[PDB]
This record gives sequence, C-alpha cells and structure tokens, in this order.
Amino acid sequence: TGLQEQQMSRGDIPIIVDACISFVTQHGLRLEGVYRKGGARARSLRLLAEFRRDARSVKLRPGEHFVEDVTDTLKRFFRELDDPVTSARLLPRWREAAELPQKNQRLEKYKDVIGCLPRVNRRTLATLIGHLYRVQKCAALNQMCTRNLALLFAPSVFQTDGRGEHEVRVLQELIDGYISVFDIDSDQVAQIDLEVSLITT
Repeated sequence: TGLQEQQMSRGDIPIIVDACISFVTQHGLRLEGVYRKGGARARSLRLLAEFRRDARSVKLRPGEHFVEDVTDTLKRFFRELDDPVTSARLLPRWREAAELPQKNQRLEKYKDVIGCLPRVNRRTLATLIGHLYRVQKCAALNQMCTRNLALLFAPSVFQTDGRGEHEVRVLQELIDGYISVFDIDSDQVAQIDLEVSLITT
C-alpha cells in the first residue's frame, strides 16, 4: 500500500495515477464540476481494488467507467497511501513555507520542500499538479478554478482531512505556480496553451 510499492508506468509514476489522469484528460476536461464530490462510493472502491489487483491490466473505457468514479478513485488513492505523497515528515516544512510573506519566496520554498521528497513522490506530484493546472485552465467550460481544486484535493493529498488552512494554500499556489515550481520550459508551456485552446474552442 506504499507509493513506491505500486506498479509503475514508463514515466515512473504509479500506473493508477497515470491511467486515471489520462482518462480524465481524454474525456473529462470539458465537464462541469469535474473532480467534485459525487458518485457511487462502491464503484470507486471496486475500481481501486482492481487497480490494486493488477494495475497494468485495468483499461478505463468511456462505456464501463464513469468520469466521476475515476476522479473519486484518484482522490482515494492519495487518501489511502501509507504515507501522504507530500511527506508526513515534511508537513511542518510545508506549513513554514506557506507562512512566508511574499508569493515568490513561498514558491521557491515549495521547490525546496519538494526536493526533500523521494523521486517517485516528486514525479507523482508533478503529474497531479500539471493535470490540475490543465483542469483549471479549462475552467471556462468545466467551472473548476484553482481554488476549487485545491479545496477538493488538499484533504486527500496531504491527508489532513480539511483541518488546516495551510494545505489548501500550498495546493492553490502549486497549481497556479505549476510552470515555475516544476521548471516547465516555454516550449511545453506553448504546447499546453495550444492543447487547452483545442479543448475549450
């Protein structure tokens, strides 16, 4: 049930993160309320168990699998990790970073804290943030702004279950600051802006 124990895609993140994120990228970015809390608890329970049985052999299909079940499965994967993808050990460091006065100093300090993560946590987190960055860029269609996403994901990502104001801020700022925090070059920036333009026009 540990992050490093998962079956890994060729990008070296867990198959389950890759498959759920890729499914939503293909079929969910225009849907209003994507990632909002709804659906059948039982169905994301069964889907998470199928990913745990053998992640490579799970094929998410637009007929069998509902978007909201896949989004709930992705959140539940992060909630049930033995160690939150943001490390439990590092939570005091995250909060100290969130309390710094200027935005740009907070972003540099987030990169410091991210460098304290094992590589697989860094890569998993980078994929998630980059995905939510695209979600919020498509908000004219799906109505999901950065703040909405941060509120929905912070409990699962940090495993604080809503208690702490800081975790919401960090996520909001990781997502808005995705390009700088994760060192995305301007070629990739342009490819993302074009892909979003295709999605929202």
